[PDB]
Amino acid sequence: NVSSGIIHVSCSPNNTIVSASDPGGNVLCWASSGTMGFKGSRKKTPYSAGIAADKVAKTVKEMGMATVKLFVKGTGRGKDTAIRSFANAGLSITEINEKTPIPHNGCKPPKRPR
RNA sequence: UAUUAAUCUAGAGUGUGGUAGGGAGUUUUGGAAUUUCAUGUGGAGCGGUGAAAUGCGUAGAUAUAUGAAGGAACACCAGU
Ligand SMILES: [Mg+2]
Ligand SMILES: [Mg+2]
Repeated sequence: NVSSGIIHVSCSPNNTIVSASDPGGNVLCWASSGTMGFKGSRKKTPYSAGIAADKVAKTVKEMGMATVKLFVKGTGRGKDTAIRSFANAGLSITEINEKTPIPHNGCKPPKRPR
């Protein structure tokens, strides 16, 4: 019922999440590899990110929006498969801003696995 | 060479004149980010791994938007 809005696409190294939201807060719908039915290790594969983007794009397109600002997030591997999925869905991508949290040397990160 | 009586400025210092620094201590100040809490939207997983399982989640989590509190460390500049 709204023309413009925001779709946050977080890409963790282990999973991915695509949240379609109002231009300010108030998410309208959300989807993830887990809710699709994919389980375990497969949830971290670029193909799954594209699949998740496709379902949320179809759902949100029937709701009737055109202009999308795409706030890319995370540091996974399928960060662009979802991007191409939305473009092939045909929504009007207006911005490609990236907002992955970067620290300015605050908080000590965890130990190195070996 | 050592001792003593003295002279000199080139060794080393002092002053004047230029001058580069994340040199140190004390007292204040700032923004991201994490965590917790508060308020909305939302509706089934999130999390983790070589693969999983403990764990967290319909008491509404992850996510998204705003605010508050608090502690720690000071991205880029930053380097033949
Ligand atoms: Mg680790
Ligand atoms: Mg805040």
